[PDB]
Amino acid sequence: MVLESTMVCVDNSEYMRNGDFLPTRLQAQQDAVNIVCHSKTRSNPENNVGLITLANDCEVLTTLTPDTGRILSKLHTVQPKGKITFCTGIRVAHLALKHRQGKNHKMRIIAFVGSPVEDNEKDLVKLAKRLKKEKVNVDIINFGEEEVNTEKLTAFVNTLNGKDGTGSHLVTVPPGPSLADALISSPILAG
Amino acid sequence: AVQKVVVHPLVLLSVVDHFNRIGKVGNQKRVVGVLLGSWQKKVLDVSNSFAVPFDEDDKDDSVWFLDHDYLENMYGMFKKVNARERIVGWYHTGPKLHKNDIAINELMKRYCPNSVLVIIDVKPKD
Amino acid sequence: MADPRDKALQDYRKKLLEHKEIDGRLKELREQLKELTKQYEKSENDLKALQSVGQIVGEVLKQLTEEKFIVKATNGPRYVVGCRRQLDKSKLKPGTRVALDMTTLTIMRYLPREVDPLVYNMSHEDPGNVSYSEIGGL
Amino acid sequence: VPGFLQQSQNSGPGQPAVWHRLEELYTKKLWHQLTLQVLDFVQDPCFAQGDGLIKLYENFISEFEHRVNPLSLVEIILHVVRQMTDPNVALTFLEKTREKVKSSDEAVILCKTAIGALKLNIGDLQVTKETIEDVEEMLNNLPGVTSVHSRFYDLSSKYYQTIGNHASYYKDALRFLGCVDIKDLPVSEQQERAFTLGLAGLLGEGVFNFGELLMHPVLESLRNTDRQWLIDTLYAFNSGNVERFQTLKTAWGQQPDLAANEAQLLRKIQLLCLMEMTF
Amino acid sequence: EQDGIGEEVLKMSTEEIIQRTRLLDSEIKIMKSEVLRVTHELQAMKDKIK
Repeated sequence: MVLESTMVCVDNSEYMRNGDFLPTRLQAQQDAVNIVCHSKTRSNPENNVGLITLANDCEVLTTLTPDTGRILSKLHTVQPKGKITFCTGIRVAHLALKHRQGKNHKMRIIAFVGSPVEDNEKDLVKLAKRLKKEKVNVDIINFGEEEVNTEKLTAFVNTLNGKDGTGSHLVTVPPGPSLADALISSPILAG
Repeated sequence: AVQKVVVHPLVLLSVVDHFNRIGKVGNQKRVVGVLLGSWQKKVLDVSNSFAVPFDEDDKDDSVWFLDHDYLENMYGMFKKVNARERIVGWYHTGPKLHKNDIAINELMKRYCPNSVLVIIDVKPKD
Repeated sequence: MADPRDKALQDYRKKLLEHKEIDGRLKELREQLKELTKQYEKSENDLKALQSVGQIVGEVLKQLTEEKFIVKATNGPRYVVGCRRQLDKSKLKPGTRVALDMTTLTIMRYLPREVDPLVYNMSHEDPGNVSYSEIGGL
Repeated sequence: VPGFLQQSQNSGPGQPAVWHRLEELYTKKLWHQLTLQVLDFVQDPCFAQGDGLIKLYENFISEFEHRVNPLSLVEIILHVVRQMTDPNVALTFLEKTREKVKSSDEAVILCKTAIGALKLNIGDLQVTKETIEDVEEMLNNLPGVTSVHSRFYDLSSKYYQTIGNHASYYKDALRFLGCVDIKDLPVSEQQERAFTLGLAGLLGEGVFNFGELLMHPVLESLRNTDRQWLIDTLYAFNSGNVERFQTLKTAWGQQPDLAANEAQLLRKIQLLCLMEMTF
Repeated sequence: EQDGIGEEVLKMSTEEIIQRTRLLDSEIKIMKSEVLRVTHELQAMKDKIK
């Protein structure tokens, strides 16, 4: 019933082409896209969801549309062959969120990290204080093989919303047999 | 290998107005739009065009937006009112081209393979 | 129950019966999407097929200048016309059959002709042989 | 299957820290840090005598593969088929590895060069031209690999040891010089490239020197110490003087493949002095 | 294929728990994401060419 615009941010790097996460990590992260799009549609039939990729390019393959079946057609041939790029992936995620055709919706980004990040901590904390001035809740969800709980991601969660902020949760995964049940326990309803 | 392009004199004109539409708030100093055309021979022809919502930031100079969804449906309308017309490329203004133009061109070559961009000069006319 | 060789073996049957069940409807539904694309192809050909404003059939009477000619409709009056741009105007010899625009009324393309079986009294060929023995005694 | 590498643990130096690390990474069922490290440990400088002790497991990797980059799969099987050192079955082995990765992945193009690299060794005329010609038919629609330009222009570099290849090799040894760019391989290979590049451009018919590749640093920055006479004589063609001293001092030094065409060298300078004195 | 059936006879979990694993991974995907994408192609094309 609440009005927002959720922007999912998948990874199609090479590092999702391995099999600790059961069948395929693409098959893991696609089911994660399956449950977040059906969550944001059934909790509110008025919002809209678009996807953005981050590896090797930043493609806006679906624009921020209310129908989810376009996204699910584009999750096929996702071609996991890229190399992770992080610093432009959120600035290209935020300028999409300044293209909101309905300017009463809130601004929300979720992102899937299945590759190690290689970026300065000073760049992201400038992006963190940028999003503080820009009022965006980004929910970072960790997948894949992981430099587990970096200080850069953890402080970016803290410097996203400090001094009694929202609490945009840093979702951590145990690498092993799991569904998106840890993804839906706390953060998909209380973020 | 394209021989040459032919400027129908409605398209330029229809870049001047859309630069004047946003020109009350114009500080981006660039307007990207889609160049409709008629592929005839090795020589090329241009008949019509339209615009697209476009943003760009010099900070990190690779953050920008071509609305694929707006490019699908509005071109689908111009296809419906005129089956002769199709896409041949795109355009922008602000006579110094910018570093992003590799990214726009290599994106929308998946609409027409031998796509072509045309820079107009709205303010220089001398 | 643990694993006493049958809770093993009963599982492999019920897992593989479920996979071939769910792979079956996938092939059937993908086949149905392949079929409608053939139907959508015919619809978009029809949307392309909606601008044949016609062409006027006439014949060249004589050549006036390099780009002026004298044509006449099959039941109508005479006209003075021109070609498009690159029609190779040397082939427009007077007597040929051309096609005209409806409104601009200029020449689009010349066409070959066969009509009027009085032509079949004087102009056709007969390259048929007999092998010199079907007739006899001369 | 883990004990397959427990018995072939040896001869890879620092055996416990790397081979027990190896049997960690595929028991995590990951396929990139696994893949990048086995490519590193074949690149590990030894004799690599355990190619047979790894080509069974690299075939085992290839059987339940279903995720791994076929580029790096062929990039590691070329080291395997190198260390086989037996060209009888190595042709049919590489055809088998080429036909079992038969998708649209563009490592098949450098399978064909690896076919030809062992085919410009034996049977050097009848179908070597075809396995050359098929690659630039396929060198299309994605010029951004540049390893497709690497392996094929190396295949035509081995085609230089035919009779009628002087200018086309010189045209193509520049193409390899322009596709891959940075130093990234020793001067002890680079100055030998520029030495045979200057000889190919000198014995070529239509080319004389075609300067400002003289300005390109892969010949002058690498042999400004030894064989300066080749840089000196290519300046003398660009100078347009006859200058009988240094244009014979190249023939004093370079005895093979230069005294057999010294009259053509005198033929070239006499037609080259005109087009600079009229300039 | 005697070893293909026969290794499912003397192994109790390797030939079964993985088959439990690779089905429940498939059935939560190859059922779910595949036929729902195909569902969101057919409803569009009927809202098309009609």
